[PDB]
Amino acid sequence: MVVVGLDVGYGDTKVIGVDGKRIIFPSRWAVTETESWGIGGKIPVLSTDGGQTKFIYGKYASGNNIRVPQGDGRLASKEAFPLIAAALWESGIPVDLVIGSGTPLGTFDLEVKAAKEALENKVLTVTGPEGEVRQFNITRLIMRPQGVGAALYLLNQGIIEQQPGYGVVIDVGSRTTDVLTINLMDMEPVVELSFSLQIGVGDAISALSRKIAKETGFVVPFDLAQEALSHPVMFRQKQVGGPEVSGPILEDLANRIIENIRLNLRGEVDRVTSLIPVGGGSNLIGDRFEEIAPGTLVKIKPEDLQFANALGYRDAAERSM
Repeated sequence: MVVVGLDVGYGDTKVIGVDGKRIIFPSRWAVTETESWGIGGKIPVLSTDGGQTKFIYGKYASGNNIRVPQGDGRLASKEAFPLIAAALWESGIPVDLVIGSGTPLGTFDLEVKAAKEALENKVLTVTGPEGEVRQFNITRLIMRPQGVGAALYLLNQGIIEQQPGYGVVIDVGSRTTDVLTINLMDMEPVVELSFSLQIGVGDAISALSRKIAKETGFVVPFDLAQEALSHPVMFRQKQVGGPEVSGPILEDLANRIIENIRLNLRGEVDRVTSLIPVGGGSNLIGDRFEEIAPGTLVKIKPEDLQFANALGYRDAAERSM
């Protein structure tokens, strides 16, 4: 059997293919009425209904009937389905499949139930570049709560260890920060100490954009404002942003997440033995979180930040065989 990892974020879609191959693309798609099947290796055009409709996904999906997931791990949504298909296309494998995936703890059982009805024992038939048809018979979906995936990956890599005490996975996304407190005894979530905060990197990016527009007269594209968090960039022949101006914004972002986690954990913070910053937002502010519990910061490679959940979803799926 082929085991794949899948994590359909509202921001990015991550897949770990049969050989461990890591693919990441923006979680967006748009209908195209093209007669073509796009360009293999550059801008694939796919169909899940044999060419009744077609779509482009990822980097090159733009325009203004762009479609995005309305939240993380909504595998049964109609917004996710094209991204699942693109993920399977990108993995490069009628093939029998077990998918390991996940979704936030908050709506775990509902989303799991829905994801199973939408995907389990279904055949996805995807057409792509040169009219090639690939068939994927999803025989089993195995699901873990978001954050648990990351903690399992780190356990399997020897980076953390089962013991008494709590690990706190802080997943800084673009619009949310998903905080998963896991019991290291049994790798099970502590529901009362896990929560989603409605703040993320996007808040900093939007604060920087607003501040640029306010002072300069015109509007940065989102992609450029994100870049401008980490270095100065040019728009309309003006130098704008970089750390001198993005620093206090990023600092406010870290401070608010830290304050909100302190509030939620209260005295249970004394039980924390590992703090585990993941997600793309952790690349910029992740080290600040050590001040929640000094000496507990876990060192995660930058290139694992966005895939740690998917890797662990894949691991969990392999162990159910």
